[PDB]
Amino acid sequence: ELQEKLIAVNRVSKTVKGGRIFSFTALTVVGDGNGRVGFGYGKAREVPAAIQKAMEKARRNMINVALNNGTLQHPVKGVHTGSRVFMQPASEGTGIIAGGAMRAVLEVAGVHNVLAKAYGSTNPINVVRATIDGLENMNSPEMVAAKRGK
Amino acid sequence: MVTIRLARHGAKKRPFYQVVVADSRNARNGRFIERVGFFNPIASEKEEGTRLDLDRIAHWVGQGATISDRVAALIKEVNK
Amino acid sequence: KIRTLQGRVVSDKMEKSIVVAIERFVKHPIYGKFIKRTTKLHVHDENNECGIGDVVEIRECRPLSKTKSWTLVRVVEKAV
Amino acid sequence: ATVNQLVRKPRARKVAKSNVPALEACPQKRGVCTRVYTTTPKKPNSALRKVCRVRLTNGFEVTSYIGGEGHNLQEHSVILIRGGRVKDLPGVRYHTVRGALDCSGVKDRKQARSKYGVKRPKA
Amino acid sequence: ARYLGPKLKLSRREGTDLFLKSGVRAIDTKCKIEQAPGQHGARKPRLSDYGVQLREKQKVRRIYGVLERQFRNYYKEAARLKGNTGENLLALLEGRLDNVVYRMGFGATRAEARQLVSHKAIMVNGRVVNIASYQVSPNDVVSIREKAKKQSRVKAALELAEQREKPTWLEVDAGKMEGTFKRKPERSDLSADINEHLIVELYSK
Amino acid sequence: SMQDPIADMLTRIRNGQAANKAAVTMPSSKLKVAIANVLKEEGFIEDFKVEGDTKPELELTLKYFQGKAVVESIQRVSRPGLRIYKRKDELPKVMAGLGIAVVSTSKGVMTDRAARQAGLGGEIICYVA
RNA sequence: UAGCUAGUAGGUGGGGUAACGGCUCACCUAGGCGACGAUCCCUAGCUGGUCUGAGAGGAUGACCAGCCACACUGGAACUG
RNA sequence: ACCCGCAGAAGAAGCACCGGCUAACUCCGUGCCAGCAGCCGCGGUAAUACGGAGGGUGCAAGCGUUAAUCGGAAUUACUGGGCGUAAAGCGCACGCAGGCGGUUUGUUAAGUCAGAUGUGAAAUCCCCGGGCUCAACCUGGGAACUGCAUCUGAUACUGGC
Repeated sequence: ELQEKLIAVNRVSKTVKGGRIFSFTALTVVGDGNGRVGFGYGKAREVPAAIQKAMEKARRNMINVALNNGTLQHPVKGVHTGSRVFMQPASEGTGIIAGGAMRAVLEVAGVHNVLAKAYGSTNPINVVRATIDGLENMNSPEMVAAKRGK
Repeated sequence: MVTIRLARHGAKKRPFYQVVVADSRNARNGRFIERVGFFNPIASEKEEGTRLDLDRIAHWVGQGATISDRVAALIKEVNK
Repeated sequence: KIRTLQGRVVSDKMEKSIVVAIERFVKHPIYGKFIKRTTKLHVHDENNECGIGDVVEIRECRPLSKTKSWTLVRVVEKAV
Repeated sequence: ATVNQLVRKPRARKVAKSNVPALEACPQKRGVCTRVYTTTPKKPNSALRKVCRVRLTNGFEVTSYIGGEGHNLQEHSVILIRGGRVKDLPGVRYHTVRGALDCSGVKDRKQARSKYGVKRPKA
Repeated sequence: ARYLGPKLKLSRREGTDLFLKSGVRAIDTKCKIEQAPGQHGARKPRLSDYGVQLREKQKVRRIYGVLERQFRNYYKEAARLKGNTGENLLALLEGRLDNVVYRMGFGATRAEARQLVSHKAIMVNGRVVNIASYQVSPNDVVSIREKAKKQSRVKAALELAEQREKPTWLEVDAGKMEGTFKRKPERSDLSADINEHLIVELYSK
Repeated sequence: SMQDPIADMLTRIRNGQAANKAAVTMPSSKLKVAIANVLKEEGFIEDFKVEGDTKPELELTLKYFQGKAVVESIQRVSRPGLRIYKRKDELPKVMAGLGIAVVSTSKGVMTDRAARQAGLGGEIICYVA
């Protein structure tokens, strides 16, 4: 029904004077542990504001994961700039497989029986945009009157 | 040309000896084409003593293979 | 079956034997494609039927001479 | 690249940061020590660092690094020389081993005694 | 050497008695029980959060008496033969001979149960065993050697068997100093203070 | 020129889908037609026709289900320098089984499903989803 | 470093070896080889194998099996 | 071997680490100096970073250091890279050897694939089991070396004609 998680936090770089700026950036995720996921980035002064702008973005989007035999319905490509992500299905009764930062997204989608490669930037705020380009590139047929599978 | 002889079955200082069929020339390490039992010179009152394999020897009995001095008493240490 | 090849005569300047070039295929060192390679060898002949540009059939024999193991069988195609 | 390339040659690769030719492929050598000098270090810090000039007993001559609560060195008394990365000073490759030959350890230590030399037993 | 110094420190780090130095009623013993160690406290940083699994591994290592080099090998065996690695590992350490001698009530603590193995007092299926890593399997019979059955520290360990949860997977009788390991533990049938959903996420180094 | 039949046929189709074309036309051959004869059997096309006698052209009609697209991947992967050859079990399971491989065999052009049923191996020509 | 060259290249006798072949003593002709790097110079035991890894390769050559040469050095011959 | 005695706890515990990544920390000395580190960095009177000191963290009969070689470096891109500019398209065209080339019906079966024989020892990583207390050592078959040669076939596709 509902799963929530925190992935990353980083202070804004800017030397503004003299001193540095007090703006922070945050990345959070939402899902159901059954087949759905949503994500949010946010920017504000200090972490207790930046994390809430991120949560309020993550609580405004939801995408379905195409599943078969409890794993991905097919291998899929998803790209955003330097994050050139490929996601592929794994074997029965498996979960490691998943580790690193990809575990934090698969933990809210519910499916650790999924293997990924980034082929470039693993930068958390940018790789999260490439994985959802892959979830928009997931096939759900809508073809079974002519083509095989399911 | 093959004879029935012994081969070392590992185990440091602890002789078990595998009984094997091989040509009686060149080095004695390997060279064997079939295994036919265990000589077991270290067993005493055990239900797993000196053993033969009555199928793996069945081509090599009588005239099939040569018999060596090392195994000339094997037929009376096995059961029988 | 016999051990034979076909190739072109490339020099007939010797007293009896001739020089012949044969072609074969070999693999590219990383992209695996077949590419063509020449082999030029001396061929044993005592009949003197051909000259340069002609194509002949050859057989691999016993060693015939110093670094020569192939003999001429027949002419296959005449230059012009 | 085009699909016919890389014929009759392998790829060239890069060398694993080898830099100590005066060691003759050995882990260490002997050297006599001839002079001591001071060098201005890089990046802003209230610091200056020292180096020594070393002739080796194998016909070479190099500049080597020194430290470990300061230095104890003297002319021609003989020390050990080996590779060590710096960082601490620019243009330098070599390091001086402590508790060996004329080179001292560290005076009075309660922990880390397996590093940088420690006093001998008795009394 | 085997642990050394005071074991009660591990029971102060939880705020609950961890079954350490247990005898008779296992209560009070004027040992600073249910009181925190130190004085600065108090007021502590709330982990990385990666440190939460490293601490959960610490509990299982201190309870079941094993080191990191062996814990990594138990994880490798638990990641096999169906079911999740966290549940399989928590049942694999339960199958140790030193833990079974403790669950059979012949030791009041795992330190004195492990002493019976290290001093070769334990028998399994008619063979004498001196290894605490020995695997106890379904229908295996575990007992104390006949001229050691009357030694009084084993009789003093029976005072805890009347106070603890009877382990649903094994059966024992002190009138013969003999017990049997009936079945492999199931997480639906044995409940623990260990977080089974954290000890799966390991390695990660 | 017609130098390559596959670097034509697959390219015309893949670009024809980016133009949303119902049918696409090319210079015809018994290799291009032997591939269309597999695409029709597996349901990717609803029609194909060959017209022109001594200058024949092949026009094939893609079978759409709802709105856009009929092929989710259409690649050669093989090369004329070295072609991809596979033994009777080594046939690829394209897009983890959501697609197919098309095989050249001594019994003609067929699917990896039909080649495996015939106990055959050969050369891969198309990887399709 | 781009050229190397009178058993170098083909032929005829008689020897030699257990045996094919210039392996060998002597003739008669002018051929033959080099970019897959011949020539010239430097340097050298090595394969199956190992460590890493989807796979492969630079380097390595223990195991467990193979394998080129040497016994101061430069070399030769008999017995078998 | 394996088992049994005499002596008395008898002779038996350290190594690296304690600013950050990195679990463990606080109290003095020094005061931009001197000393410290893998990298970032520390130091002017509150230094968890230097010296001093009590405890603590992690490993343990070992613990740290290091040399060579791989690996992260998808930072030599076979698996799996680029050339308007940030680093690379010859000044340009012609061309011998090499590389590449429309289409159909015959024909060949080299390349490709299929039915088998022979072999790739001992092993590799892996699946299941055995002789000895476990283990080495020794196994006893799987999975496998996807190549190389022969025999018997297929002819779509590629090449020869």
